[PDB]
Amino acid sequence: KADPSQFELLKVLGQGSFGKVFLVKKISGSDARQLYAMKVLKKATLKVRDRVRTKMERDILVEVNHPFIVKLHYAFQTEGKLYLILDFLRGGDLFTRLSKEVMFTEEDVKFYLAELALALDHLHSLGIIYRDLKPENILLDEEGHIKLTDFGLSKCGTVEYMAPEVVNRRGHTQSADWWSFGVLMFEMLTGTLPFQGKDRKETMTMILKAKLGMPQFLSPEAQSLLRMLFKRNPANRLGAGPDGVEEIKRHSFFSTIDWNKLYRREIHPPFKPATFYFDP
Ligand SMILES: CC(C)CCN1c2nc(Nc3cc(F)c(O)c(F)c3)ncc2N(C)C(=O)[C@H]1C
Repeated sequence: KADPSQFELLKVLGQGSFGKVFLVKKISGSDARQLYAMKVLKKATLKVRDRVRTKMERDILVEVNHPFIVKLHYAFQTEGKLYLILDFLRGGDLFTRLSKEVMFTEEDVKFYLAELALALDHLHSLGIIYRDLKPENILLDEEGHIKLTDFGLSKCGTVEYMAPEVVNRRGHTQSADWWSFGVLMFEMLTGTLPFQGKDRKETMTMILKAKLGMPQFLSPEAQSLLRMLFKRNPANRLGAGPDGVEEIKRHSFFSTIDWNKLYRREIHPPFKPATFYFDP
C-alpha cells in the first residue's frame, strides 16, 4: 500500500554511487509527521549484477532488528526507481566527531566499540558481514548512541580497514569484521590508521606483512585487545573462537561495561547532540 506520494520531500541529504538520499516527512497514517531518510535508486544506473545486490540489501534490512542497526520502515518500487525508507539520524557520524576531537579518550572509545560489538554479533548470528566498516558508516542518533548504516551489509572498499584475507581476495568471513573493528579501535585512540603506506599498494602490503608498532600511550588492556584482533590467520583472531563475541565482551578492555545496561541504552553517551535571566 506504501508508495512515493505518501512522503513529503524536505531537503536532499546526499548523493553518490548508491543513489540519492532525501530527508522526508510521512504525510499519511499512524506514523504521519514522522521524519525519515528516503534512499532512492534509479534502475537505469543498476546493471544485471547490481540488481541482485540491491535485492539482497533489502532482504537483509528486513531480517535485521537491533537497536544499533538502522531500521527499514518501508521499501517500494516504481517503473524506474527503488525506494528504501530508513531512520533519520540527527546526531551526526563518528567520522565528523573523530576528525573534530583528533582522538577519543579510552572511556569514549569503550562505549562506541561496545555498542558496535553487539551490532556486529547480531549481523553474524544472521550470516551477515560488514564489507566496509569505517567511521562514515557509523551514525549517531539524537541521544548519542550508534546506528550502523546498511551500505556494508552482505552475506571495492577502503583498503585501510581491510583484513589480510580480504586484501588477498581469499574471502570475507565474520573474522574479517573483527579486524576492521580493531582498525576502528586503533584509529579512534591514536587518531591514526595502524597500516598506512606512501600509497594504496604499500598500505595493502603492510596489512599482509608489516608487524604493528603499538603506540605506548595505549593502556595495557587496549594493547592486548588490538594484538588479539590483528592476527593474520582469521581462525586465530579474537571473536573466531568457541564463544565468539563473548571473547570480545569478556576482554579486560571492556571490564567496566555492563552489557545489559548498554543494550537497553541506560549508559550515558560521550556526546549529546543539539539560561541567563536571574531574579531573587
Ligand atoms: C547520503 C547519505 C550517506 C547521507 C548520510 N547522512 C544521514 N543519513 C541518515 N540516515 C540514513 C541511514 C541509512 F542507513 C542510509 O543508508 C541512509 F541513506 C540514510 N540520517 C541522517 C543523515 N544526515 C543528516 C547526514 O548528514 C548524513 C551523515
